[PDB]
Amino acid sequence: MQIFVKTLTGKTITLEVEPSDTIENVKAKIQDKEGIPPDQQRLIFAGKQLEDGRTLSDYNIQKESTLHLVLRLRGGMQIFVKTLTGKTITLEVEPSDTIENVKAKIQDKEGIPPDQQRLIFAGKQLEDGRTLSDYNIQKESTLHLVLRL
Amino acid sequence: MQIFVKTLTGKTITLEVEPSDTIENVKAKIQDKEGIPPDQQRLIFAGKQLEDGRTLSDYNIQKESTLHLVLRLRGGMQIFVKTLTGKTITLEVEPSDTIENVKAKIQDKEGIPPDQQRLIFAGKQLEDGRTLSDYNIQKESTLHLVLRL
Repeated sequence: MQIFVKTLTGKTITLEVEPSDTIENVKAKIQDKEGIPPDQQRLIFAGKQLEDGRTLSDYNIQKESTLHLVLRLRGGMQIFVKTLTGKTITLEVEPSDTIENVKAKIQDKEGIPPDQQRLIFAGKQLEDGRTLSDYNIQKESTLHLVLRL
Repeated sequence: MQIFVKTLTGKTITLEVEPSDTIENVKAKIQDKEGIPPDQQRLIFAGKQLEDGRTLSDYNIQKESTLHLVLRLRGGMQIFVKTLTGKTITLEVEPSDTIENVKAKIQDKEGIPPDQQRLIFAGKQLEDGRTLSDYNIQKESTLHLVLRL
């Protein structure tokens, strides 16, 4: 099926897709066609930011559906949140951001409830009320992300 | 004097301006050329989101400087911070951001050290560690900034 991805300037990317294709697959196509890194890409449909792990069918995206592409600026501090599946999530953050706030971003991006998230850094399970600075988390530091068992 | 406004797809818009032109006036020009409503526009320069009620000269924007045009956001909410002169600081923020983080953002936008900042909302001094939601701070709430030597 054919779908359209539009920037908020009206710049359009037309994609050949399958209902079982994932949002991550779509970002890969956008990178190959437009040269936009997947990390900068934010896809929106029906007012929701679309999670990489989900399929187009999961979001009820169908023939001739129009998705919105919002792009994230780099700017200052980035950190990596890394799964043991080998997925590396880039987050734009600030030193005074709390772990609670980071998990809220992960919930938005990946659909994981904050209470199910375990972030690990320096061998420690990170607590929600502390800042990145409190934990000495620096530019391009990596946090391990695993689920509660 | 001309300036550039660039989207993250690389589309560049060239504007005629004077140094006393306001950010609001720049957004209006962007709407005239691109059709993007000012409220969805976010202009980034020197690592800061630019305030509508300020001039180009206020930000040391010079001939053929480039501004980043980030579109809509998506995301959370705007709050206002009133200075002693009645001057408004507009911040993009999330419910789980802490007061400590709000002070950090004020530093980023105004160059005021966090240790010299006190924030007040509904007649109370706000603790650094608590979140905006914890203080019942919602969309377009106005905070008061009080500074100390």
